[PDB]
Amino acid sequence: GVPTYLLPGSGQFLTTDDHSSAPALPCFNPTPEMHIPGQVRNMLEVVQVESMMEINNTESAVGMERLKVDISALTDVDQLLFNIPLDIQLDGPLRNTLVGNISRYYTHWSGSLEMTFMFCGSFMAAGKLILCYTPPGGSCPTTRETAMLGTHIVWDFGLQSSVTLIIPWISGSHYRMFNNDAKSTNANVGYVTCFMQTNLIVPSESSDTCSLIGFIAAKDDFSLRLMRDSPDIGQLDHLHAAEAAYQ
Amino acid sequence: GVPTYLLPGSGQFLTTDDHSSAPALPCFNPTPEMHIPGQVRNMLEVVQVESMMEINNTESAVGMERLKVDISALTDVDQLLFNIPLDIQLDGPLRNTLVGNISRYYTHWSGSLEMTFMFCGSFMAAGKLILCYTPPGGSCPTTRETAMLGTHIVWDFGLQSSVTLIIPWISGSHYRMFNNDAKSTNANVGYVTCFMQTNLIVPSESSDTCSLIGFIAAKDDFSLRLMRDSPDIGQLDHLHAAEAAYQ
Amino acid sequence: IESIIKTATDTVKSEINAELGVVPSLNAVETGATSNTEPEEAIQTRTVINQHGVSETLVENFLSRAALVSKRSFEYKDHTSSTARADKNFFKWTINTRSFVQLRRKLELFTYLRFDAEITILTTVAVNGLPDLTLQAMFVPTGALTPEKQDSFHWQSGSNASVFFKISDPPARITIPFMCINSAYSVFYDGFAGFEKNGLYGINPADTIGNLCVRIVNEHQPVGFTVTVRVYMKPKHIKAWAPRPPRTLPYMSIANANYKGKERAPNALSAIIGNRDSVKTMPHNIVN
Amino acid sequence: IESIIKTATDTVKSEINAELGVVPSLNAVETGATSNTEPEEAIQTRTVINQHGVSETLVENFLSRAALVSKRSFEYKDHTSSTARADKNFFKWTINTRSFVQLRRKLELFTYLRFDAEITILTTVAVNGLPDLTLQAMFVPTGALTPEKQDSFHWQSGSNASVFFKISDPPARITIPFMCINSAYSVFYDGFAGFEKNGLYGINPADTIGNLCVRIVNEHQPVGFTVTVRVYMKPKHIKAWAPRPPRTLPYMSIANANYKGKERAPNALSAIIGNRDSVKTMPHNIVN
Amino acid sequence: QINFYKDSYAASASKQDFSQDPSKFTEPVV
Amino acid sequence: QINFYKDSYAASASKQDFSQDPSKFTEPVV
Amino acid sequence: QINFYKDSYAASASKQDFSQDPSKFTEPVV
Amino acid sequence: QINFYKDSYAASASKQDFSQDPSKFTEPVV
Repeated sequence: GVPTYLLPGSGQFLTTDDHSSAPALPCFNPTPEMHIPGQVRNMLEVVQVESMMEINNTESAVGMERLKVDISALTDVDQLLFNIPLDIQLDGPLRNTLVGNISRYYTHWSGSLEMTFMFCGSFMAAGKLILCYTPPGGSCPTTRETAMLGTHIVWDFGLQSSVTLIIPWISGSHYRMFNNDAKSTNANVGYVTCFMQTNLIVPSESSDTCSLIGFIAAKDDFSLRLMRDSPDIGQLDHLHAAEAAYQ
Repeated sequence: GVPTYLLPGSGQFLTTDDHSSAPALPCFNPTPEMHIPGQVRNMLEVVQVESMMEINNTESAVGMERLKVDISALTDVDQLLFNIPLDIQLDGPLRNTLVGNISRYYTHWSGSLEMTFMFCGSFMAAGKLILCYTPPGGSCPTTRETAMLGTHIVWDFGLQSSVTLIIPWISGSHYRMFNNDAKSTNANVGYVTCFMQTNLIVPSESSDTCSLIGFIAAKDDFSLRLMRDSPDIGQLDHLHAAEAAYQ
Repeated sequence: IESIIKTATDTVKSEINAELGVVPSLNAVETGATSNTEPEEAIQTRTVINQHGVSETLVENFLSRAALVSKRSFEYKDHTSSTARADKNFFKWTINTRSFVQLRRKLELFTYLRFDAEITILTTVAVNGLPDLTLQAMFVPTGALTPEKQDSFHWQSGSNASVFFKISDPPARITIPFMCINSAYSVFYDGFAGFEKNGLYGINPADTIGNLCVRIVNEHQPVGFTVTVRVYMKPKHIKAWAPRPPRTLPYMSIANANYKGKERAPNALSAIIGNRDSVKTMPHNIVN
Repeated sequence: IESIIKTATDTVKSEINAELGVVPSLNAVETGATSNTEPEEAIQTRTVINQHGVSETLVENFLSRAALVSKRSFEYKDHTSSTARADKNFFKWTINTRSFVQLRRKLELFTYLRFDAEITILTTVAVNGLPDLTLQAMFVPTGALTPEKQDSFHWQSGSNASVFFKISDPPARITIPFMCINSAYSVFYDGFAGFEKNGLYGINPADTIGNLCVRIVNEHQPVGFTVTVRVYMKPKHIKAWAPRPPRTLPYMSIANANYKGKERAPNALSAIIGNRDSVKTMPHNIVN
Repeated sequence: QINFYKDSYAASASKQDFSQDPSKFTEPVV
Repeated sequence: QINFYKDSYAASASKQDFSQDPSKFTEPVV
Repeated sequence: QINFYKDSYAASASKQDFSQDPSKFTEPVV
Repeated sequence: QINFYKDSYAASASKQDFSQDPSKFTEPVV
């Protein structure tokens, strides 16, 4: 017949191989395809949707207080309000986001991010903020004179209640890794900080402690590769009733 | 020669695989095909044939009394005569039918049914019946005012001795399952009930207890998939003389 | 009207029908014809483009699933002291669809079948380490000379189609052709095989494929093994004629259609379908 | 606008923009739309021809990785003295994506999935030499008759798609088709299966594939073996609808989406993301 | 599909005959 | 790629559908 | 059928020679 | 015949060179 020989790699079950396999139910007629709304054909559709950052990932912020940042009227000039760890691949405010949870199924990621901050004060509350994306290399900037040298956006509080801090893809490498080393040149992204441009100024009938909801999506520049399993989920024992699926 | 490698699934005997195998008797000449009458090329030919329901699946109906429903003259108004469990896949009056026994070789079924009721009274016996297919969700309707809101047919007893209660395919899903759960939204079909429209009225020389033979076939809408082995047959031990087939 | 039907038929929409003379729900069972009342003709329907394929109900796809037809655990040891009834390292088997009831009830749905048997012989072994035994499965025709020993000279297979296979190999699959002298296998044979009145009723030998004499080619080893040989038949290239009522009662024997039924319903003689309380009692009722 | 996107999009160069009326950084989250501020529109960019392929983020490539769905070590021995709870040389398994959390969280990213299961059954054996056991993995539908013994007559497989395979062979790989009665598998089923109020919440049986009854075809051998049968499911031909928040809290059960969370952050109930000192405290700070 | 044998019965199962005639069963009348 | 089976679901994974529409998610507004 | 060898005798059996002449046996006369 | 390798020496034996010249042995004279 046909003179063949087995290569190395014969009879091995690679999990990610793509080969046609034997149909269990022959001449099966699957259910006809109905137009179900909202088909995802590519996971970067899911990533480019905005999703809330937990910038307030502190203690004494229990549950939903972690999603908003309380900013107040300040008596000092040009004070730091918050800074955001930009490690998508590591634990931090970007982790439980749509750009974060999907990228923790991957290792190498590229493309520009997109931070959107929705002010949730009163309509009478007037204020201005600066949102400085500092490219990495140095420490997180604590004064505004240090931070506004980087990429920033200055935001007035009026009719439109949100800016977009585009985090540009500034990297030497084409992609960026996970390493468990947040301080690596291949993994570190930079630092987004926020400072009072002027101040949060409310009248006597508005609440003095207004809020900021911080979103992050990715852009059309964004890309992911080198798929891995997510570290966001674990499994110590069998789940409950999993033994009852066999009974 | 040809560089090959064994996939997962090599050397395994799937029962339902479709591969050309080695002929035991080479250059065999099979017997020439003769036109034998009544070829079935598709099992839905067998299903679309009418076949008697055992609506009288009670005790004290021994054998053939289960195939007919005894209806009588009634002194009360608008009384229930019979109701039919519509679970083809489960045990009930539809089980020992051509639509039932073939569909118990399958799991998922679609398409409209077809109940035909042949009156077998005298020619002098005059009567009227309503045959209400109630789509599922609620209880089996016990009064006629409850049941005639559903799909029904009103049937006069004259020259033609049979109606067709078309059970329309009313389902959310494309198909319907077997589950051993007759009360499931994926499995339950509804309830066919029968009520006296007027009454069964016989003269003094006809028998007061006339009969109804209930048929069910399927329509051209009907369909079956996900083939399984039938629960209608079992095998506890070896059959008799099966050891003598080896001797 | 013979027509090619790949999917289930569409449902046309219909409107309010109030017409004298045309009574499509009224039909005649006494003619023997199944009622041609369309769902459009009975109730008021919408337009439904039905895309449900009918391909899994094909009789080819119905019966071409390799089902079990034979199973013998037989001892593999010294048979110098064993009785002259057990398998002395070989078994003959008249190839018989009737031994196992799942394939039997499927093949007894029809009266006449024209199929090619795709015999797959799965041999499996247990100890009374496992050996890699070689097995011969010599196909003997119906009534021809079957061997008497393991090492008898009938196994030389001058013309009988032996298949030699190992336990460590994939299962031996051969294709027995359509081997009836008639144009179809008489699944039910209302009649007798012999011209005298001693013939067995229902057993047409033309329906019988033949013998499947299976021995273990190796000699006897010092420890005994229990070798179980499962035979799986896949009917293929199937033409089927005259369908029948599916058998409801349990089978009693492989030689005939005797019936006893269960003691109680379901599948009993006096009551095939399981009983309920009354004809107006709904067993699975949605009570909220 | 539906468009074919094979690589990530290029970045056009931009210049100094000082324009009234056009404020592309200012956007409205309250509309629900994600901000359309291009990087050209926010900062001053160069021309970048981005050649980064987006092909590994395809939902086909996302979910078609054969992940573990079942795992049972079960004893293979004489079961004449064992209790009537353990596996007497066979196990039934209702095929269930929910048992193992890596594939479960990936499939619970979406609401509706339309995939073909590429079931790979890896059987591995340990001694309590190794035998070359033959295994049957009979695919039973949801709720149908599952076998009661190892050598019961349900394993004859008249129509259920059994796959017979050995330990020494490569792992048995079959393709379960898209077997939902609906047009997609309801991964989350906000509703009840039954019409009565006793039905289990969230468990749609249409989402359930079926049973995977797996026995060892060999008889019991004089020494006992612990046979571990791992089942690997590869979703393929995948269409996916309505993505969801990925589950952050640990799973509690396979039947529902109950949550307890970790005791402390990360992945706790009161604190999903791990805590830090203040909102103005940078945890991984480059201090030189 | 493949059929490298010299016998036409040795091929794979012919699961393509979609011609059906139910009218010799549902309407067997003249 | 290869697909010597008689069933179209039995083929290899269709890793070629590069059509995406993020504007039903990023811009779901009217 | 297949015959990937370099020798024509190494091929499969030639079960195609349907030419027969019984008249050199049944009618061997002149 | 088959030769799915990238090296021409890795092929099967070339048993086709029927050119012979015995006259450089049987008649080696000028």
